[PDB]
Formats: sequence, C-alpha cells, structure tokens
Amino acid sequence: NQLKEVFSGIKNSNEQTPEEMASLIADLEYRYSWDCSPLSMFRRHTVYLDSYAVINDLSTKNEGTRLAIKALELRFHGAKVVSCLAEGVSHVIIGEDHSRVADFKAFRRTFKRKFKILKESWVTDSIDKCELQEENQYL
Amino acid sequence: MERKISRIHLVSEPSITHFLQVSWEKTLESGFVITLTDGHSAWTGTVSESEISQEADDMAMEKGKYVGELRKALLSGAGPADVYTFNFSKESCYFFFEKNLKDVSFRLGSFNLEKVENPAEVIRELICYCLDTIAENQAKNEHLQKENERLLRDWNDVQGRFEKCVSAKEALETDLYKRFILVLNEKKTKIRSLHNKLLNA
Amino acid sequence: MERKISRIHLVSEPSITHFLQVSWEKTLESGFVITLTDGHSAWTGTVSESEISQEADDMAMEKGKYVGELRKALLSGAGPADVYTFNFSKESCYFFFEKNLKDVSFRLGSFNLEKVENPAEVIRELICYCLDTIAENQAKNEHLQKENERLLRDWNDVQGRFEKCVSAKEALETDLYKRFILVLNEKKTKIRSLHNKLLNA
Repeated sequence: NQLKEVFSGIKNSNEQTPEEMASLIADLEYRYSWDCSPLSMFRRHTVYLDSYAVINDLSTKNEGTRLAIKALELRFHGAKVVSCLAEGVSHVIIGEDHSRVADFKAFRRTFKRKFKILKESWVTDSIDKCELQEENQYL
Repeated sequence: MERKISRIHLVSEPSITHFLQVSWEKTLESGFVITLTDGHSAWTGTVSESEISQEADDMAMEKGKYVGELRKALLSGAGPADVYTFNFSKESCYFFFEKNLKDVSFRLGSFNLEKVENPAEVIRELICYCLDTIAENQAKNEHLQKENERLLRDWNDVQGRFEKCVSAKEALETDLYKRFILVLNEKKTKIRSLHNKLLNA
Repeated sequence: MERKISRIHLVSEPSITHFLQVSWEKTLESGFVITLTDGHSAWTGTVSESEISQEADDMAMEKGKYVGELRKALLSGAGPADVYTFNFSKESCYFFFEKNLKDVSFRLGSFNLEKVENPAEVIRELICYCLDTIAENQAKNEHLQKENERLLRDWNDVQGRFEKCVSAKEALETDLYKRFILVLNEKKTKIRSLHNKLLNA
C-alpha cells in the first residue's frame, strides 16, 4: 500500500526513448539477475519475422496469418520485434515458407554477427515451458 | 456471357413441365436468345434491341421497368405475390407470356420460335452446361469450407493465446510489485545500516 | 437415396457424348439402378445385390476391389493415370466397360439394359434434379460466404483486442519501470551523500 501511494505521487516521466528504456531494463536485469522471471527473457534478443514478400520492404506486408499473432505474442512476452533487417538482429523466425532460406543464410554470412535461423514452432514450444529452448533442435 | 434455365408449366398441357433457357451477353436490354424444350423436341428464338425497344414502345412503358419485368418473368424472379402464365401454340409456333393479375391478365411478351431440326444437340448442350456449373459450384463450396475450417482453427488458437496473456498479465504485475518491494526493503536495510554505523562513529 | 450423373464418350461414337445416372440407396454393394441417355433416347438397367454378387463370383475376385473400381469408373473417380473405356450396343442392348492400362484392356463389367418407352420423362427428371441441385448449391454457397464474412469480422476484432492488450501491457510495464528507476536513483543519490558525509565523521 505504501509503495502504491508513493507511485501515485509521481505524475509522469517521458524524458527518455524506447531504446534507452530497453538498455536500462537490460542493465537492471543483469545487475539483479532477474532473468528468471516468467517473462522478459526475450528482451535481450531482437526478433525479426518473414512477414514481407520482399525482404527489407515496408509496402508488401503479409498480414492475416499466424505470423502476425506470433510476433505480437513474442512482443508481449518481452521480445524486441524489429521491422528492419539490421546487423544487430539475433533471432529470425521463418514460417512454413522456406523459399528465402538461402537469402537469409547469405545475409547472415555477409553480416559480421550471425543470427541463428529459427522456426515458428520453437517459440510455441518455449512459451509453455516459459524458458529459452535450445536452438539446435529448432535450427 | 450469362445464361439462365427455368421451369414452366404450359397452360395447354399443365401436367408436364418445360424448360426454357435464356442467354444474354451483358443485359436483356441489348438482346438475348431463348430456347424452349420438353425433352423430345425443342424450339429456339432470338430477341434483339430493336424488337425489345419496339415492344416497350407499344407498351408505353419505361425501358428500365420493362426490362425489370422481363427479368422477373423469364429468369424465375418470382416476387412475393405475382403469377405469370405462359403458353406456346405449337401449330402456329407462337410462344407468349402474360402477367395474370387476379382475373385481369396483361400480356407481357410474345415471340415466334422455329422448331430446330436437331433437339438432341441442344439437350446435350444444356446437360453439359448444367454439369459444368454444378462441378464449379461443388469446387467453390469445398474451397470455401476448407478456408472456413482453417480460419476457425486459427481463431480458436488466437483466442486461447489471448486468454493466456490476459491471465498472465495480473501474475506479471504482482510479481513485479513483489520484486519491487524486495529490492526496496534491501535498500532500506542498507540505509539503516549506514545510519547506524554513522551514529556509532 | 443418392444419385450421380456422369458423361461417357463411347468409342463407337466419339463425337457424341452420353449421360449416365447411377442411383443407389446407401451403398453400391446392394446394387443400384443405371440409366443411360443421349438426349433423344434412354435405356435402363438394374444391378441389384444378386447381380453384382454373381458377377463378382464369375470374375473370382475380391468384392472390395470390385466396389472400388465401380466407384472409380461409374462415379467419375478415374485417376489421371487410369483410363476406362465404355462401349454400348443398342442392337444387342448391352453395355460393357473396361480399364485400359499398359496398352492392354482388362474387362471390368457388362450389363444389359432395356429401352424405356419414352425418353422425355427421363430427360425432364434429369433436368429437374440438376436445377434443384444447382439451387441447393447456390444457397449453400451464400450461407458459407456469410459465415466466412462473420469469421473475418471475428478475426479482425480478436486481432484488435490482442493489439490493445499488448499495447496496454507495454505501457504499464514501461511506466512502472520508469517510476521504479526514478525512485532507485533518488535512493542511490541519498546513500551516496550518506557515504560521502560518513568519511568526515
């Protein structure tokens, strides 16, 4: 009750940016080893989705499939969903369509940092366990 | 290119049904071709823009209203309360339809059809068209049912995930508050220890 | 009662196509009734359980395979690699069908049919059944389309609800964390000041 009353005292705080909030959250989790929580483990990992017919295009959305709901659930669980294929991406989810696996592999090879190829079933299995399942069986 | 097949009861022999097929390109206004059959012999005729326009002018009726009435009568567009009576004099090869209106009958259309020498060809063509359309309808129904089943499964999955998320929201909130109070109590202990050490010093 | 119509092109008359309707109550194992026509004449026959059993005994082959082959051929179930050839002789009133494979044809079955008194009734019932089935298919398609529209609306509503829920969760989490880190920063400033003033005393 005292904590709630104290929090009600503060009016608002919008002096920062989402990237700053993500960095601060990661810093606190690392400092206090709070990675055991039922959510927020995916915060440390950026997630990209193959929801575009043409990679790196914002005018060819494929909304209306399981991919959108999967991305929304990943964001809810704490995953940082990224709409741009930057070199900092660490996780990529590919649905039943494996036509562009070669393109993703080529991009991973070109980038200095390699992001493991993952499937949509991996997150579905992991959510029930609430833990980061090994990517070797879902590569 | 569209065509409609309808059933009719000729007043001359109101015991055996007949089938009339009317086909048009875009609308009945420009014209159409009609074919009457009974399973043994068939007759065919055509109506052009000039003929329909002349008939409408003789009727002193608006072209749109006449076209709508013709569509209702010929394309089996029966309304809530309206009866149309057709009859085809075979001897004179004259087929005409009227709008029976409770003891006052208003003749609607009339044409002269020519007895086609070959009825087998037209009957076979009608059967082929019927089979093609039924096959297309069956395929469309199957595809639509499959899509509906898939969408229902997806909706069920999404609803379950939404229930799980809303259930876990409160758990996340309470866990966050508990962790907050834990670390705050740790900081209170730290400040208390520092104050005690300063007092001792 | 289930009846199915199909088209067969006799080798004798490839140009002309014949329409055959097979009607069975529950299964073909108990026989059925087959009526063939070409638009100008018709023939009818029965393969009642006794006839099919006798034919199977004559061929000395498993009943299941025979019923499967009948389903493939008569009901237009022939696969892309499977070809069935039918031949009907009106003079002998016979009709025999076989399967052609590897350039050799193996006899599948043969029946005897009796010409009907008049084909007009057969054609009329065929057309009436086709029209009724077309109307039923149209109604089913309309109902399925309405249900699909309802499914789309429900899916859109659920997606909007999920988006709202995730947005609310993110907003609550970020606000709580911002407030908490502000409090932690203030407490850390206070403890730093306490430590700084501890040294002098």
